[PDB]
Amino acid sequence: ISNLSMQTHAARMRTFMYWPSSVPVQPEQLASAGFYYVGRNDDVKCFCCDGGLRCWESGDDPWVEHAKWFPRCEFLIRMKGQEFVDEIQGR
Amino acid sequence: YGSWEIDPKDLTFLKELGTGQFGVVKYGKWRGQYDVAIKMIKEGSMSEDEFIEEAKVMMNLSHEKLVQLYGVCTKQRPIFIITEYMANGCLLNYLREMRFQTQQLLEMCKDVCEAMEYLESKQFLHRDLAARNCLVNDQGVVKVSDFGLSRYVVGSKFPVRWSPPEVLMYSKFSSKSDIWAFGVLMWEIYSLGKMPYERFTNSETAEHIAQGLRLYRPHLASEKVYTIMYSCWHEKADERPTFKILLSNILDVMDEES
Ligand SMILES: [Zn+2]
Repeated sequence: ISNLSMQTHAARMRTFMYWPSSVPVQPEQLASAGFYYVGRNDDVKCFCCDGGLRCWESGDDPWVEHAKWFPRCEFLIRMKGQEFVDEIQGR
Repeated sequence: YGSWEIDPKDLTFLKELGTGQFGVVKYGKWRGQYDVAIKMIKEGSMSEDEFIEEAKVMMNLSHEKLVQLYGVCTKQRPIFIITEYMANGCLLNYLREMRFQTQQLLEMCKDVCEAMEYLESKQFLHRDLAARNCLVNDQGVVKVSDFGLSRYVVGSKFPVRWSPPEVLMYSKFSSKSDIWAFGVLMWEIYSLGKMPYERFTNSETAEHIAQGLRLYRPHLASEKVYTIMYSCWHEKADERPTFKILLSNILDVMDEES
């Protein structure tokens, strides 16, 4: 695990206090997919794989973007399973 | 000499530079005298067997406006691509930080064109030409980087904004897929680090470039400079220009301005 202080959903949810309202991806589904707000623009990191994501568009799924960019993540696999990841990566 | 291979014992890691497209990059000294950038190539994405053999072609390229590749450390996992160090970092953040004069903006396009004209002569493909891949040295000169690595291994990803309709649809790479990627790069340069098709999503962008939607003329781009970057975006790849044609269109505007 990279940021151990963000392993709990509620810890991650607090970082989304300064999240811009303009961003069209919800802090709830971002904190659910392992992401926490880093403090600048829309930059989010996975507490587990340390993978960073940004430039969130409308109609994005944080879990799908998690598997699209960091599929070998030991948290994405424990939460959504390899059968979700393989359908996304193998598209 | 050295068989394009560097002894990793002669590499001193000084500072972290950040995560690139194809791996994390560090800064240091090769033989304690030479300033280098060591790219640790990401595990799982690369075959390593496919790269180890074909890398010899890529190393033999030598050009002023191409990031000097010093050598590779293939003897381990991850492989390390040791190259020269580019003080001003990448073009994308560099424009975003800055304000230049427009003759400085055109000059940047001219450095990238001169390097693409060279790769075009050697039948090599960049495949991933964008401001995030071009690097800027301590003298403000742009040099092309991250070439070919794309050819050694989702629903709708971000490089859709840099790709022509034949790449979005059939995934057909050629010197015309790189001519188009250069016109988009000219647009990023004149728009000062702006995102191409910023109002559209990754998926909306695909069914818009396909329909015939193009990038609007940047505020800093003159109506004749916009003609050069618009040449690059022909619906039919065959009626697109060459890096030598483009270089001559660019050098015409440098005299018709100064
Ligand atoms: Zn993760």
